[PDB]
Amino acid sequence: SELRIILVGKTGTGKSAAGNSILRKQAFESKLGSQTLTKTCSKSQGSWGNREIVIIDTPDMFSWKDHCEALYKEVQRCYLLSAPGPHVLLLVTQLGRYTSQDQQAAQRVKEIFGEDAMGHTIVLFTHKEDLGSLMDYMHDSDNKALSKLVAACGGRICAFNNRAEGSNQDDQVKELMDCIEDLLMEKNGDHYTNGLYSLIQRSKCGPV
Ligand SMILES: Nc1nc2c(ncn2[C@@H]2O[C@H](COP(=O)(O)OP(=O)(O)OP(=O)(O)O)[C@@H](O)[C@H]2O)c(=O)[nH]1
Ligand SMILES: [Mg+2]
Repeated sequence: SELRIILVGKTGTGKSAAGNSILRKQAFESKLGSQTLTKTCSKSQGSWGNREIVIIDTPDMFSWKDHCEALYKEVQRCYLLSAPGPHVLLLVTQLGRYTSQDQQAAQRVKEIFGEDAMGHTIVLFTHKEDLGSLMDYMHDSDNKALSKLVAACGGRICAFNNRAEGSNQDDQVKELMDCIEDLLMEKNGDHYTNGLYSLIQRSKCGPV
């Protein structure tokens, strides 16, 4: 009954904060500061409905240049923590701040997870409070790069205010879970997979 989610995207967009919003607890270190905080992948979990939500937070692996002390190692850690594959890649972006570095992050997502990764990706917009409606912003946006990203993700978008509490927090998480359910329906309940994921899964069952 696991539902596995990997938080991906540019550094500082509110990845760790989003994981915290979803799990409704302080699972991942998140705070104000100009430098990158998350330096290693982390895993946490919680229940929602009748599924165990499993979330993998990520360091700055999606930057164009290597900004990791051990990039290859952290990618491997990400794979091992999410095996046999994520149900969702949550591509975290800050609303009104989709830059070339965000475009780079999306390319790095495809490099690390495969050219088909976008098919299991949902675009999460953080800083929702900075808005009208999310749909209205999208239509009014002349950010062509962002429109391409959203189209590549089949129009699957959701907005969070990571500082949301109580009922507001609930509603936004409900919205995300609705998005996830719709994606899972489209994919016949399957998680994302690729050759490295299947290789890990086979290795784990051991020599015969
Ligand atoms: N107001 C507001 N602040 C946010 C939102 N999302 C994240 N933040 C803040 O932005 C700061 C950075 O958040 P993080 O959770 O560390 O973001 P991150 O993407 O994990 O950052 P790195 O691990 O450094 O790459 C924190 O102070 C958060 O409280 C949001 O939706 N609204
Ligand atoms: Mg973080």
